[PDB]
Amino acid sequence: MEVTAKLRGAAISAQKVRLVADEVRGKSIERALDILTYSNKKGAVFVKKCLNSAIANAEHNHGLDIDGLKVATIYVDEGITLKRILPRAKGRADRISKRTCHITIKVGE
RNA sequence: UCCAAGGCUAAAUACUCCUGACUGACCGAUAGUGAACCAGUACCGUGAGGGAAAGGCGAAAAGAACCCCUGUGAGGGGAG
Repeated sequence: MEVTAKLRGAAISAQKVRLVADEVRGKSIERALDILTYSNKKGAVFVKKCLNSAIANAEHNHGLDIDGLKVATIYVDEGITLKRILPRAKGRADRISKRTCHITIKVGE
């Protein structure tokens, strides 16, 4: 069976998190945790948090053997964007989008 | 045909800030008032003035006790 965890609302771009998600998609739980704990990217702490929560759900709610799990699916979607104003020169203003991301991870044997 | 250089005179006529009742081949949230919502507000302007956006869980809050991951965070998964 497939055990899910969701991390709706990470304060980071989905583009910046998809690079991290592409390197753990399909890996075993142990290898994925190694990649995430030694990544230099900020998206990896979010992905590691969501993955650890999914593994905890699989151990606790579903009673699965953690040693045989793997990151069966993972995808990052775009969340709600905060809109801000950045002043520029000559009295002009640009809109700034502070993007967020939703991280969905599904572990499975 | 009528008697200025004295004064008056209701009704039938005009209108709606409003009160009551009732109606609509009027609108239904970019519409209908600018304004269904804490709106002439926020915001802009020295000022006169200009002037927004923004409604809906469910029949009933019964609005998720408790457990788990997490930083007693967010967010989620079970349970209900």
